[PDB]
Amino acid sequence: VVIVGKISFCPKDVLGHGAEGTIVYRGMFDNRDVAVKRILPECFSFADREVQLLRESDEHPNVIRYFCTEKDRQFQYIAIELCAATLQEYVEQKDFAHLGLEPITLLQQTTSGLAHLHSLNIVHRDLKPHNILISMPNAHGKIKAMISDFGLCKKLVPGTEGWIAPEMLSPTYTVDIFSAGCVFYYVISEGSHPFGKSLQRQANILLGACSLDCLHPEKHEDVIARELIEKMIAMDPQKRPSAKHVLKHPFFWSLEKQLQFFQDVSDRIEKESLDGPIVKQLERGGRAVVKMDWRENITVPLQTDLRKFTYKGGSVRDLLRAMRNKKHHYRELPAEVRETLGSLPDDFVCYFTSRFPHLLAHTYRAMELCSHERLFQPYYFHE
Ligand SMILES: Nc1ncnc2c1ncn2[C@@H]1O[C@H](COP(=O)(O)OP(=O)(O)O)[C@@H](O)[C@H]1O
Ligand SMILES: [Mg+2]
Repeated sequence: VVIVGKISFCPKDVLGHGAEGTIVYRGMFDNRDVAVKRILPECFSFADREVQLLRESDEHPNVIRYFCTEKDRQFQYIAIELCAATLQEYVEQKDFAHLGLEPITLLQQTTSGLAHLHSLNIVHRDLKPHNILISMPNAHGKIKAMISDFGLCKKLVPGTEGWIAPEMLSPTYTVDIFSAGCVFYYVISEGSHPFGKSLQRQANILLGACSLDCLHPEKHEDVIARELIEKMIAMDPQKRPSAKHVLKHPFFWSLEKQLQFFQDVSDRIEKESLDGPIVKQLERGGRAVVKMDWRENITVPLQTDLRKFTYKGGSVRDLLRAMRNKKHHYRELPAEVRETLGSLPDDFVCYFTSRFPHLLAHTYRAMELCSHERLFQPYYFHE
């Protein structure tokens, strides 16, 4: 039972082995079970200024706490919040086993805690499933996720092979957005990686061989995620969105927010002269996005109801107008129409996004021109 004041741990409790002889044990900092990580000061150097700066500010729940740091002759000891497992176990675990923590909100917690570091000009520099940790259930048993191992520098490239941004091997906050983008695909894909093989993933990162198979081209849910992930893992770091940019993405929106975006967009475009820059950018994509005539791809009850009062059919703007029209007037529509559409907001928005998978992603990119406006502030980062 080793004791280095104030930290207390016992061997044979080892939670896991790290890199460069790093070992983590189950131990107790004060009255409370903690995870004690033993590192070799010749290998890893602990950053005291970064840990202190984080401790002196408001603590983010999705960033892990470093309780104490103690040194003995041979080693350097660090105490961190004892956790149940890592993100790998979460992904490998069965869907029912997640204990109420959903994958999207998990990625949100990760990205939020990552933005909290970046707000302090702290770059994690190693981000990966093992450094994303799953908390132990609290009381009632709710669990969160916490990014961990930040503020550890390898003495003489930082990070773990396969999660390292290409420019580091070829640092600012965009290194973490790259690793996050790989983690994002890892969680969604249920274990797959943007670069498939473990041995050649880092090699593929350097030459940009990334491939996303698990995201279907025809599925709205997957098209939204695809557009977000590919920007994060983009080879050119200046094209990668910030942490707060990611949190505003449609990937994190609820269904009513998705429908609310479609409504708020239609009102702005109303209100826009055709050939104008906003409407021209919106109508650029499709054509294909709207599936030629969209009136052909919607159920017959809606087709007939639309015969009353002229919709283009090759226009995304007209399609957005029709969706806003049926939502505001939903109570007025015949029970045949309301049956094939609602309930609202959920089954209603899914009616259009399922039939037009690129509609939300397409509309979102075209409408970035309004990102600065006060009405679209919920949908975009105003900077
Ligand atoms: N706070 C913690 N609570 C429980 N287990 C942990 C904690 N931190 C790390 N571990 C375990 O230690 C192992 C290695 O950790 P670490 O030394 O950070 O190397 P790695 O980069 O592989 O995570 C992981 O597989 C993980 O299961
Ligand atoms: Mg770790």
